[PDB]
Amino acid sequence: TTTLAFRFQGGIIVAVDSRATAGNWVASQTVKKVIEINPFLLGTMAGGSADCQFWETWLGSQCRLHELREKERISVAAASKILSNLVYQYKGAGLSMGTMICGYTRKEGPTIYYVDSDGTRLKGDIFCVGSGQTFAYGVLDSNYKWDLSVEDALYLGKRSILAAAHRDAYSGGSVNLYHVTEDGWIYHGNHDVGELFWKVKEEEGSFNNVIG
Amino acid sequence: DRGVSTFSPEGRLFQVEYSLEAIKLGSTAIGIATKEGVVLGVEKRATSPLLESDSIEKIVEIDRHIGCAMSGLTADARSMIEHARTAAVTHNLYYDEDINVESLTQSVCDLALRFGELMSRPFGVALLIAGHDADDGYQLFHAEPSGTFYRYNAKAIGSGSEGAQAELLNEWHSSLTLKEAELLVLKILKQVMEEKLDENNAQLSCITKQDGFKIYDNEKTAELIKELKEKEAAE
Amino acid sequence: QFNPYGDNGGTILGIAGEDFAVLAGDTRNITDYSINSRYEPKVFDCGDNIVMSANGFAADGDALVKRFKNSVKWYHFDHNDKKLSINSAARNIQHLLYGKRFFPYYVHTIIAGLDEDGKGAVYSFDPVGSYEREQCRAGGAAASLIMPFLDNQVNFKNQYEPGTNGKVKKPLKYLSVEEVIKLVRDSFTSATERHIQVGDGLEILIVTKDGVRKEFYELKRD
Amino acid sequence: GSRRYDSRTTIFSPEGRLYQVEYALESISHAGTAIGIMASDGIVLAAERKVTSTLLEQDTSTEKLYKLNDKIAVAVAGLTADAEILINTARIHAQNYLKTYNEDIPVEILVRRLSDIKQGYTQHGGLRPFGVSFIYAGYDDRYGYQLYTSNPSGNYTGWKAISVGANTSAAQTLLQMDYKDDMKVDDAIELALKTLSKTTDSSALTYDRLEFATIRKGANDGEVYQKIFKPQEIKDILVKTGIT
Amino acid sequence: MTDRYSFSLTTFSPSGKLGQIDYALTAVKQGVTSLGIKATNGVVIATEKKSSSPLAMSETLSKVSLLTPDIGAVYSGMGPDYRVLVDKSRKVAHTSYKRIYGEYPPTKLLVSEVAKIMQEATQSGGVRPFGVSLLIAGHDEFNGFSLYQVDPSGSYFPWKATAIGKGSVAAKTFLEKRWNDELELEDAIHIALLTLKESVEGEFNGDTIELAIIGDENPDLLGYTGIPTDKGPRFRKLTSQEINDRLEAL
Amino acid sequence: TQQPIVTGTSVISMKYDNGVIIAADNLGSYGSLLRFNGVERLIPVGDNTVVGISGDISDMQHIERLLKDLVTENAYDNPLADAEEALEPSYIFEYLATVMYQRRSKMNPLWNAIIVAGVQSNGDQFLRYVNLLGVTYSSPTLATGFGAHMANPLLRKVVDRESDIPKTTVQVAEEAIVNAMRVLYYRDARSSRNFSLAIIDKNTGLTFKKNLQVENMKWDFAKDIKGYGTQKI
Amino acid sequence: NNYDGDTVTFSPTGRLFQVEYALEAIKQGSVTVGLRSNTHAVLVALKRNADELSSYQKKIIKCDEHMGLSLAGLAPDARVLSNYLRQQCNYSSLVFNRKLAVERAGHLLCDKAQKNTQSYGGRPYGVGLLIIGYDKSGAHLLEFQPSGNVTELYGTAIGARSQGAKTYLERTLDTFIKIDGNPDELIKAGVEAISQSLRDESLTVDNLSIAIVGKDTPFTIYDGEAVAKYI
Amino acid sequence: GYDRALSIFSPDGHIFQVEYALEAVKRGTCAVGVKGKNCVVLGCERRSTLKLQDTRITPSKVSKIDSHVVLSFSGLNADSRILIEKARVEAQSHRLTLEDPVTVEYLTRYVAGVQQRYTQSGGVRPFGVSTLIAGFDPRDDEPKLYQTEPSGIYSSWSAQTIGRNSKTVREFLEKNYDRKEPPATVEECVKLTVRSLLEVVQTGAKNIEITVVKPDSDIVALSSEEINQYVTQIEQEKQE
Ligand SMILES: [Mg+2]
Repeated sequence: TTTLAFRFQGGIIVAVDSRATAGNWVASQTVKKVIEINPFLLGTMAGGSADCQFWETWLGSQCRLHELREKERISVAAASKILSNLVYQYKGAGLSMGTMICGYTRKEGPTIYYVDSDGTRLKGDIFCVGSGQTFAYGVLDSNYKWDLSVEDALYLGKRSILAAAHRDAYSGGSVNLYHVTEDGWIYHGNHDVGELFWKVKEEEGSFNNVIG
Repeated sequence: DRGVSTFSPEGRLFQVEYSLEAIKLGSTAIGIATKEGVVLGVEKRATSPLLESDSIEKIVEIDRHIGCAMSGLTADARSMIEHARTAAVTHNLYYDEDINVESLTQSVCDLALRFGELMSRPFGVALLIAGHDADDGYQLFHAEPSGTFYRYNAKAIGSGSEGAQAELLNEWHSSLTLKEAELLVLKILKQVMEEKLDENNAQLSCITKQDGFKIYDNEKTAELIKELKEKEAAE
Repeated sequence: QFNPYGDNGGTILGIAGEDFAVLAGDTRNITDYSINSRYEPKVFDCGDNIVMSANGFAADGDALVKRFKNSVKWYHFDHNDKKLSINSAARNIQHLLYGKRFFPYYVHTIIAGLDEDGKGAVYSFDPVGSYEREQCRAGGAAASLIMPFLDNQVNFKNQYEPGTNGKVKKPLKYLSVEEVIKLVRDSFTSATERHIQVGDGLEILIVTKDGVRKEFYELKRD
Repeated sequence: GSRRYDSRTTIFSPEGRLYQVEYALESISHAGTAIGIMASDGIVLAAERKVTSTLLEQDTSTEKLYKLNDKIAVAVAGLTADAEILINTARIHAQNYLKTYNEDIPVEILVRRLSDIKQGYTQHGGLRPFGVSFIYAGYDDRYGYQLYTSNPSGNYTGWKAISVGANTSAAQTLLQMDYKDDMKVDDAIELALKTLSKTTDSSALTYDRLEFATIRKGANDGEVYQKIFKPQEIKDILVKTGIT
Repeated sequence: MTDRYSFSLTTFSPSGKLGQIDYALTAVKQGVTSLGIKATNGVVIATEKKSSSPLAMSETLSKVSLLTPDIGAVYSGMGPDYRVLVDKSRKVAHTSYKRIYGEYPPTKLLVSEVAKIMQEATQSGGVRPFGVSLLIAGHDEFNGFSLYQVDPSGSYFPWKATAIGKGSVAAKTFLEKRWNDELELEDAIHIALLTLKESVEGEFNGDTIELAIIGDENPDLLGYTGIPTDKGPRFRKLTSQEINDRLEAL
Repeated sequence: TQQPIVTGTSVISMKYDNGVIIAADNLGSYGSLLRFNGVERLIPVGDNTVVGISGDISDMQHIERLLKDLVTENAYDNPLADAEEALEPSYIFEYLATVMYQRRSKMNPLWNAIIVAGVQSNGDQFLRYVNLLGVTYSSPTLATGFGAHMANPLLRKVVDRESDIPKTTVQVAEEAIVNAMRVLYYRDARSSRNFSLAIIDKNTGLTFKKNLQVENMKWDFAKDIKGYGTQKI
Repeated sequence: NNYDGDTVTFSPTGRLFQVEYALEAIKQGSVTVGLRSNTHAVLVALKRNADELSSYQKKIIKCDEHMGLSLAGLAPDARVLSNYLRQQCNYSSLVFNRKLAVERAGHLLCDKAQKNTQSYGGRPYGVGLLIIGYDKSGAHLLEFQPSGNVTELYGTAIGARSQGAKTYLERTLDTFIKIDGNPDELIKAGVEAISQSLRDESLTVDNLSIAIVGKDTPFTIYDGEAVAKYI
Repeated sequence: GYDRALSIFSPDGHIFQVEYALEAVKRGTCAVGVKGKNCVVLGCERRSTLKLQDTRITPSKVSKIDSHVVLSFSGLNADSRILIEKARVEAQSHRLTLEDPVTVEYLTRYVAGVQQRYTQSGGVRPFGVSTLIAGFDPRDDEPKLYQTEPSGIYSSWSAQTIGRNSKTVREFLEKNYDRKEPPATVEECVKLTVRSLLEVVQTGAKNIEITVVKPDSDIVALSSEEINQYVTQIEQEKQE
């Protein structure tokens, strides 16, 4: 798995791979590692797939109940903390979770919280989680700027997943892109890594090591 | 004294029959179901001019497709609303879908008779639950503290209910538009209210398939009141 | 020490068509190197035009199918005989499975039917309830033998149009129910040849707007 | 069933009063008078034992004045047995606080805790309230010397001088007349004993009918000493002030 | 089933009276006279063995009960209520004291524990107060000899000498005239027997009178030898013969 | 979680044209010690069902009492207890199957393998298996433990599929069962010569045969076998 | 009088007034009819509306594929009791792979209602039920009273004016019991029976509610234009 | 446990225990709340039947629930402490989980919820307390003033009074408070609050307590002399 999310001028980019493996066996190439918690909040799926799926759609239910009671959009801080407090109750039981809770509100602006099954809750600008996280971090760190355009930020997230997909054996399949704005997230398509790799190799002149 | 869950010689639960009297003292709430939507309207009835009337919340959202109006001891409705909202959201979590208006209403009504010596008495509030689902379309239910709920084409609850219901008897037909229903609620509220009806002491709302449940702005309601006055002066 | 889990072998296969869906499974039930039964139905009609199979440990498989069938019944009672849509059934099954997160049903569950637009639908679950809608999914013992074949013959992966040499992919043309059944049968014939736990019989349940139909085929009994 | 026999101890009257609290207060009005007077350099607690006997072992007897900790004491008015239940709970609270924060419990926090317990018996449980009123005399380094009172309702208030038990109307008038803010402990001792001597229902005020205590910073340097007076010491202070 | 009486059966009346406590005290008043006298070197507690029938063996009915080796108790009022209180008083002396401090409780604290049990029956749900007044006599190292009275309310008072029950008013007056702070144990026993004779109608002898003392340590009653610090119980119940011997010098 | 102590070995069974046959030896082993020689491991329920049990005997006896209790309970307020509302094999099995799976799910299993053999109200043959894991399956032939490995192959030569059942008579079926029992006696170290056999027929009802013995055994060829390779004498 | 404050109190003549008051709630309820032949069992129920804007209160509840009931009295109590039946029907199927006998279903309802009549704090159920079902001993019809008394019958009626329908069935006994293999004629007899309990009002399309179960007929409820055939 | 239904309906549809709880509020000392343009002022009556009181330590009538919200009350004093404690705990619990302090409306809704719960729970009586809850929402400069009562109903008020003779001071406020132009400054708001209490109080000495709450957790209680200056200026203008 490779999942990333980073804050920038235009909001948040969320990018993930699509591969699921059981040992060396590739179980699926069409997995959704971005949970659509609600139209404004996104969560990434790493570690236990069920644990992420189950508890983040549950989180969506809690967020819905909040805004029904309080007549106001839940903050990313509050939404993330509901999840982190929950998993912290289960600490020791064997939940496996590494997720970025991503959202864009009035009071906070674009906000990303890394939430962990050990109970860790970190606010940050750039997060990268999974077996291919180190590969994606490299591309991110060397190319990231706050004043990235929405177009360039989307490409950076896509390219960083590709970097991981290539090297990390347990990452690949396809790239899912999301752009999170204040008015909600916008889906930016599924991109097959096989086709994307050759396309990027040619247009970018990268991956000279690989014969195409 | 006597049991809380005691039957009268006529075969009625004393406490349930007494809670129905408390609801008669409550402010008027009216619901009208049409094929273009369901309209919910209430009398706010502020006890003093210093009470900021917009803080009176007698119309409430349960889900995007279900709204609710109350009459009687309105404090008792809060836990009912909470349960309703929880039921709506929980069902969506379990089944990845909207919950049926009837099923929601049934879940609320199951609380009603859970009293004895569970809570210590029945609820002292009636609810008009209005909503839409794909199976049965636009629906309006009347949930009582007896645990019984009736579906209605139109219904009034509260102090001016029997007078309003007689008026709804004559006025309702199966081809009402949403705009016709809005004015009709305003007309009947104005009739049964002690004080003169305006945008501050009365409130409108509706539920449509497209936009979902919406409480009306005081500016929006004010225009419908002015539209009402003119059409009544028109003959 | 007592081991509450066991492996009853078996292999199941779900394929979603354009206006239909098939859920197939071999009828062999085993422990270790012994055959328990040459015909032990594994794919079940659960009502509301939904078919289900929970492959792996048969006791947990039978328990889950039973509880889901029960959930369909109570869905009718509680919600005015409303039809349980395939997406709603899928979410319900997630909660059944995740309910036993810390003592899981040791099964790989697949359901099949039609979605609310009448198109073919297959959902695939892990043992603890993570699920996804899929076009094509083999589960069980010979899943690794079947899925690559399906990637190639259903989705036309690695196949390109002659003359172009890798430039134009083979177009993803829609398969008929007769065409799918051929691929299912050949999948199981091949799996039977190369996997010891696969054989005896193949039972396919086909779901359309007209209802659920069954087809049975013999497999090699060695 | 059982409902038939339920007195319903926790209900309002039509006037909005708590029947049992009001009746418990009526009970307390027949109890021996207890007086607390707060001075700048200490607090006095004076209390009258109820119609005693010559055969009562006074030197080992304690019905009015109790020690909660080294800094806080109480004077009791009402059912002695009820008071001891509450006193033990208070002593435990003071120790819990000391164990938790490693500091002696502030007087008001202890008073609030006991007063909250009394309150509970008036709102839930269906039990009768505690027929007890306390005068709390205590010291802490925040507010210094403090006098409080609590009654069966669970309501507590702060005082410069206060009485509970019998003849509180007469006693409170006499205190209000002769009390001044710059008063000292030795003067307050005299006022307390003079007030009891006038409000007592007995023919004369003697040492065997009294319990007496002082909380003084009259302890060697910056610290506080509690003094529960002995029968002979009460006899001496009665002669000193010129009552016997 | 379930005890559905979770509410108080003793409540304040408008006048401020706790009716059930007053009525319990009325039951104590009807009870047979018992008394207690404290001397300089001991305490004596005494009562009449009012035999319900001459066929009954009144020796099997113990009105005077050992609570600890140095503490004894006697009562006036309802016998059964007393018996269960003695059982609870004995157990609480162990559970809330001896099993913690490795020694028997001092008289005042045991009395305090008994009082607490009686107080709780005055406030707890679905019970009546105990219909007894107890006189508890005892000794301990730091407080010396002591005598306490415990009422149905849970209130307790220390006494030099006192009486409870039937003829208490007359008996207390008799004790006031005789008591002084220089009495020896034998003198207190002599006064106890004199006082008790006034309230007794019929037979007055060692078989109709129950009398015990808290006095010197009784190593003969310890049951073992070898430990110097263990010197035996101070509680001793007088025999029928021992009482009659002192009735000749009466 | 436990370990089995006193154990019973193979239960074997098969369907034939008019009903079912089931058999099991009368041994209660204590490890390698052949401790108890008079243990009945076929327990009839009514006149239409026979439950065969292998594995832990103490758990067998418990199950035996549950079935006895089940018959009692079914008769309560049931005028048709000996007619339309009598216990069916399918009812008895489903009950046991529920219990077995519940017990494994509490990590405290009944350490058994069970075969419920019987005939339904409509004359249908009932033969289904359940074990300590709550695993269930049905087949024309069913066998537990060693029986699964040695009896089934032989019994499957008679009834290899569903269509062979109407072609199989009770004489052929019983013969095959009795032969299988002999084979198990030759080869299962935890078996005994004495066994019980039960036939449940839709026409002739329940025939319960006790004190049967393995006979017609071949041992004479043993005299010629000498040494382990090279030895001649 | 002095002995009707709760269900735990016998009167001097040995009566339980709270139970009798609960029985009274049934008489106030709308009429419902039950009748059966040897092949089928039928429920016919007159539904009651609050007014002309309101819906007609549903009277019939399905408990299983082979069992269901009609109610008269407090509808929430019927929901509780029908839910209990659903569970007991379901327990029998899941645990014993066995359809719950109608007679045994009655025994369970009796015992559940009985516990509410002997204990303090509770109250009797304020509803009467007519349970029909088809099991291994053919068609069945039961009448449940919240006193606990359950009675197996060929036909019956409960609710307001139920005596008229009950007398009709008592006359027609020999005719309708013989209506085997003809569902429409058995329903006709039920619709003609319930008609004997009508005054002022008549059977309209949203007024009438019919249910049927039989040999090869799952428990199915008919409402709306599905019962226009029988009006 | 004690399960007795104390709060129950009467034939006329009234819950007398809730209504008798309001009678306890009527007996309680008067409390008043007035919100200006950029402040809220809470006035409270202190009955002068109790002198020789120690005002340093005696429980003050206005209590801080958080640094930005305050609560005053009329009715049973012991009962009010239980509501105050619960509110204070909930305020910290809200900060802990939501990472934001409570809104005044939320805190009101919670207290009102607690009060309601005690009107249909077994073995408990309703609170003999009505509250005035005032403050400013986090990062908000709009004044907030809410009222609760034993039944559990709550609502927002431009100005409101509760307790004994609250009918009289509400009369005063209804004619003296203009919604189109509320007290523009702290002075004007405090003045109007003191004036309203002077209709009922008796002597303007130690009988009036005033607490001013401003935005951004700016809460201060006025002293005797500061209030006495308002009392002096009001009557000197009145002599005309
Ligand atoms: Mg094979």
